[PDB]
Amino acid sequence: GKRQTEREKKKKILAERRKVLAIDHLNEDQLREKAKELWQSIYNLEAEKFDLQEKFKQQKYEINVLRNRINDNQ
Amino acid sequence: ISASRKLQLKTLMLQIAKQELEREAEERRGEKGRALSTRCQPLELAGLSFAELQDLCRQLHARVDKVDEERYDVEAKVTKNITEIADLNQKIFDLRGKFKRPTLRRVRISADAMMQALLGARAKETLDLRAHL
Amino acid sequence: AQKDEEKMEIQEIQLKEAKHIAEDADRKYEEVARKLVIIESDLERAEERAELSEGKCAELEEELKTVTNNLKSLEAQAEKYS
Amino acid sequence: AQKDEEKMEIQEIQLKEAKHIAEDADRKYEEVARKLVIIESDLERAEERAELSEGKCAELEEELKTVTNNLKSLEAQAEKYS
Amino acid sequence: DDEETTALVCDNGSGLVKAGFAGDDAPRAVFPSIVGRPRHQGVMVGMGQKDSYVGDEAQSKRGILTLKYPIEHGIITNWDDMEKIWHHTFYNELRVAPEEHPTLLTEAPLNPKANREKMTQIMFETFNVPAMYVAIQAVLSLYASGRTTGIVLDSGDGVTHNVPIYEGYALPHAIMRLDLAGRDLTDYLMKILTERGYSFVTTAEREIVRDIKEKLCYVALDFENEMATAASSSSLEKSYELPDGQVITIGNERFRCPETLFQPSFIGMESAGIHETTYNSIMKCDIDIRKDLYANNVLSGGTTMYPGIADRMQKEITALAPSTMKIKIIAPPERKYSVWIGGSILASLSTFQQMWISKQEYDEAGPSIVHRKCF
Amino acid sequence: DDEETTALVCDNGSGLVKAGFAGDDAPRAVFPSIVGRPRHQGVMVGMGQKDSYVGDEAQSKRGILTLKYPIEHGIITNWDDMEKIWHHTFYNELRVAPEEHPTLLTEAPLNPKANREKMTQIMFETFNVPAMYVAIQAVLSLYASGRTTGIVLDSGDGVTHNVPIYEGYALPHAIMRLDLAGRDLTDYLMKILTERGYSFVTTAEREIVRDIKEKLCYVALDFENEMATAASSSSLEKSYELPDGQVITIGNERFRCPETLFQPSFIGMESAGIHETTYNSIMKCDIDIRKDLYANNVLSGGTTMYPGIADRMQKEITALAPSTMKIKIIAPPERKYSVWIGGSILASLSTFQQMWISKQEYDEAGPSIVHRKCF
Amino acid sequence: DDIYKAAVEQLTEEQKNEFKAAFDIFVLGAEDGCISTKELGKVMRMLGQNPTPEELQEMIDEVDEDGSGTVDFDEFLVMMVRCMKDDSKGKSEEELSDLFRMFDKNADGYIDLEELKIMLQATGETITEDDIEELMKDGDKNNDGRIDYDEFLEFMKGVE
Ligand SMILES: Nc1ncnc2c1ncn2[C@@H]1O[C@H](COP(=O)(O)OP(=O)(O)O)[C@@H](O)[C@H]1O
Ligand SMILES: Nc1ncnc2c1ncn2[C@@H]1O[C@H](COP(=O)(O)OP(=O)(O)O)[C@@H](O)[C@H]1O
Ligand SMILES: [Mg+2]
Ligand SMILES: [Mg+2]
Repeated sequence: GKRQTEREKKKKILAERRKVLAIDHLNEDQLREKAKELWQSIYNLEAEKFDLQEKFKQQKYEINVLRNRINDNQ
Repeated sequence: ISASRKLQLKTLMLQIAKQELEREAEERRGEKGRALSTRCQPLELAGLSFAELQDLCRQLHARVDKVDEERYDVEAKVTKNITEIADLNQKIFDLRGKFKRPTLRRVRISADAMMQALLGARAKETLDLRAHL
Repeated sequence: AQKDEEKMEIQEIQLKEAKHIAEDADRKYEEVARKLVIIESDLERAEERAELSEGKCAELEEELKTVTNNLKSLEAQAEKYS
Repeated sequence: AQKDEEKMEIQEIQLKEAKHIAEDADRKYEEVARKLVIIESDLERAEERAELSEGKCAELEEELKTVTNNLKSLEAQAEKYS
Repeated sequence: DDEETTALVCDNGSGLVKAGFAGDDAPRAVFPSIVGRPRHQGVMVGMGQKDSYVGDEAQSKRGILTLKYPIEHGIITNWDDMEKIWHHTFYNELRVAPEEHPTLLTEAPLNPKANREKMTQIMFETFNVPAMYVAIQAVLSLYASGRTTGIVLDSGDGVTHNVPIYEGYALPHAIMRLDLAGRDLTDYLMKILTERGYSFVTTAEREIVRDIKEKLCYVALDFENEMATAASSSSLEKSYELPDGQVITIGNERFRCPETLFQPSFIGMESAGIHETTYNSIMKCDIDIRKDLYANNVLSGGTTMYPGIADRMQKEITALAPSTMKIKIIAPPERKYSVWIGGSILASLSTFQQMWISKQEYDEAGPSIVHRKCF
Repeated sequence: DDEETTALVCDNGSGLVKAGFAGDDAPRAVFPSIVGRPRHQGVMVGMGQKDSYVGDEAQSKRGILTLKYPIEHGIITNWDDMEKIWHHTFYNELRVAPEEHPTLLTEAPLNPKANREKMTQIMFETFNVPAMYVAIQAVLSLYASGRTTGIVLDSGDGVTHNVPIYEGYALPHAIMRLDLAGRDLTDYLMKILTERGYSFVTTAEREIVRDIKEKLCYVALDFENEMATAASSSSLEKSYELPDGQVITIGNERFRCPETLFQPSFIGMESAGIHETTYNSIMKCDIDIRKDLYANNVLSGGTTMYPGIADRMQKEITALAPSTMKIKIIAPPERKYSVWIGGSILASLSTFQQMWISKQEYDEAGPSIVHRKCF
Repeated sequence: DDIYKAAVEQLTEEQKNEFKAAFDIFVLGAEDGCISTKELGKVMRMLGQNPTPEELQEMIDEVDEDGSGTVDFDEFLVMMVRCMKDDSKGKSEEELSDLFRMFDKNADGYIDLEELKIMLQATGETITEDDIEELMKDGDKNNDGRIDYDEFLEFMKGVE
């Protein structure tokens, strides 16, 4: 049944293997740089998510096309 | 029917399609920027001391964890459906174009004008006979 | 004169090859003619029979609809009987 | 030597005629091959659609049989309960 | 449709996965639950050969696969394959992402806890559904009949269980679960076919024997008379064409395969047939609700589709039961999908809308939430 | 063409070596694979007499040579001569140095390992190719037909083998290799010609008998009727002019020579004909892919070019097979070069571009690399 | 309209070699450069080019209606360069698919005639007899009442 790999991967990426960050223990310049780096990471993550959404729309178009072709020919 | 409409038609269709594609790309980029601003607002650069910056960074790190789990979910999803896209594209090729894949070929280009070996054989025989004397 | 005779022999062999080409072309062409005709006849017959089957299938659809309705009626009667 | 030159030129024109006949046969061959490929593809499609129709007819026939028999039994039972 | 949110009524089953949106009449996609890896080597390059064909795709390439069911007897023995089956069901047969749809799985009675807990953990972590609920496969079949009482015999393909219910109050001490089902009948048919010369061994040929069983076998009204008749005349021998020709003729194997249901001693099982475990399940109930259970005996599940079973079972129970009670056997024509129709009805109810196991509840109590109040 | 690098699709065969660059329609150079040393003394001085004429040059001086094929039955029995043939093929018939071109040899099924290992060792050490790959001669013939299933009967000149394939998954347990082929038919024809008075003995006259077989022989649709007709009328006697005059008349030797294919008892072989080894090869396959193999029977190889074989074989298989299945025999007009066309197609694929046995890999594991993953 | 004829006006030696070959086969010098369309098609089959008879029959049905068989040079060379396959890969399949799904607004697995007509009218091209019913005639192969991406390719395969 052997689903421990999938759950382990998702959970570890969620909690352990994520970019674990301690942010409130740095100097003024260091804290500013860390905040800017995290802000860049957040904005790039949201950009990546939007790109994945656009790819999801493209996949929906492709799935509809494939279903239509199959129904027409079968 | 006129054989003149095809070239101009395909050029104009290509140009209109390219204009539509760049319009869609710019629309996607602008809507991406607007949505990104909505999900995470921009920061300020005036009047912040160390403590308020620290609090802002704590809120930003909580948002970092939130967007990290969101991105991990959507990234696993996109990986699985990109694999699905590849699998189904290969399936469609195996279904419809499985016979057209070996059909696209470059043949009938050699033997049509390759009858000049007999001349070489005749020249060789004549050379041997002439070399005899 | 000897050079001319050599030329003649070359022309002879080339004529031989040409007639050989002619014969093989004719043979293959007749073969493909046979295959063409057989394929065409069989295609015609297959299309005909398939359409026949399609018609029979539609008739079966209608029959099944009739039977379904009548079964609904009998079921209602039986349950009220119960 | 003069006679041989005569025969040489005659065989020469004959060889040119031979080459032209060869090219004509070649074109005919390509053409007939094209035709045969097309018709065979049509044969494939015709056979496959025939098979689909036949299978569907079979399935509908069986379902009709089953439902009809059930309806008949329930009709007998309706009389019984009368 | 439009706004709003519809529920996914999946029904894992064992042998056929039936799924579809809540509120319809029939499941949208029904396909065998088999996952078969290829077993030969493979020489063509670039053919696009996958590593595992699941669902109905592996019933067409079964000539070079080794099909293996991921659900043995109700319980799930191979979790990776079951996850693959669920992923296929959601994404390719329904094409609806699970992030936006509640799910209603079904589970046999008296199953191991770990199976149910792992099922809910998968549904909440991998597919990440909003809320899922697990229901006993017999209560749904009772929903579909439009009754509220009755004792339902749900003889699936994995396991046959017999849950009596009265006035909506289930009787937990009277559930009789028996592990003889369609799969054992397929194996027994494959074993008695060898008495004529036909040998089916490969896991792919089990599907052919299953088709033979579905299309030809029937339940005899009286066993000894049929055995005597088939041994003298030849009016029973029905022929069947294999997937390659060489028609076969089935003699008295026709009614001997499904007879195992009423005499489990044929396959060496000790227990009593489905005709006597129903009577025992009734007799464990209280003395005042036995008449209603006698009158509302319900059949469900695929294996109860044999032609002539609703009469044999009634004759047997009438023999066992007291002479005064009336014995009636409800056998709706939509028997196979009865559980799923009931599931759709249950998911479409307004009163049921607050029984789902919401995700925040799972986050607070872990997978063991399913055994709690949200059953 | 230009930059880039094209592959050499060589095909050793046994009787005709066919070679050419990948991506074309027909092999560039086709010539018999014979190496013949002179046998007489030789008195003219300075005539420039070589010590061994190979390829098509020894089919013109065959009057004073002793031609000997270096490949007996698929296997290679004389490695020096085979090396000479390869050297000629690369340098004089194609004029491309092998240092800058991948090669794709072909090999019959079920051949000795040492033959294949020696072949790869030669190609990597003597000719020093960049990378070479060895492929089974039947999969290519299946490529050329544009199919992906089907059972291919590749009756070459050395050995006749019958490889069934389904959905790209070859069935290694159903390959039936039989050693009757064109060469044995040539010997049998040369042996039955002696019944009219014509005696061919010299190894040079075997070529004349081969030409007679190619130009005159045909496969009879029904053997006994033809034997009866040829013994009464004289409508079959076709004449043929030897390389020196003295025309000969072939009577019922016309259809008796290629009949050996369907009755290998004529040349004393025990096994069954090519009409029954195909049916046996099918029956070893699984029960669910027999219909597809019946419908997609493919013919290839030179010896299957006899006029009227695609009908005799279909009649025989239809007699053997069950009456319901449809028997279809694919006989493309480009039968002789089918293997090489398939080889060109396979070498032109992008997916195949990483399957070559790169030279560094051979340096690390020795010649035994061919049996490993890079098959 | 402009591609083949413009290329003729800037003719290259690459094709001019075959042009002069066909010239010396046809024109003996000091002639009208006739090259009759029947003879044009016959020799196009003869002269080792691609001998596709469809273009030859189109040329016969198109020109030499004057009754003399004379063929002008411009259209002769246009049809000579059109007998070959003259296209650049028909753009990219992924590119054109994205372009057409941007053209496709219904998104029901196909595309209807209205969007295709809107795109054609947005191209802004002149109208001739090859319009109105030629598109309907060519696209209605299986007559599904629609023109999908596959049908859009079937109409004018090789879209440059
Ligand atoms: N028409 C039929 N006649 C006889 N047996 C059937 C028929 N249809 C299905 N079966 C048997 O029932 C099984 C399917 O049962 P099903 O109700 O799908 O099980 P599950 O409860 O797992 O869904 C099949 O394996 C088959 O053996
Ligand atoms: N047109 C033909 N008719 C009959 N037999 C032929 C014909 N052409 C070739 N053969 C036989 O086939 C043999 C050539 O087979 P081939 O396919 O070249 O073998 P390989 O597989 O070694 O290449 C020749 O020896 C000849 O006996
Ligand atoms: Mg069930
Ligand atoms: Mg071969």
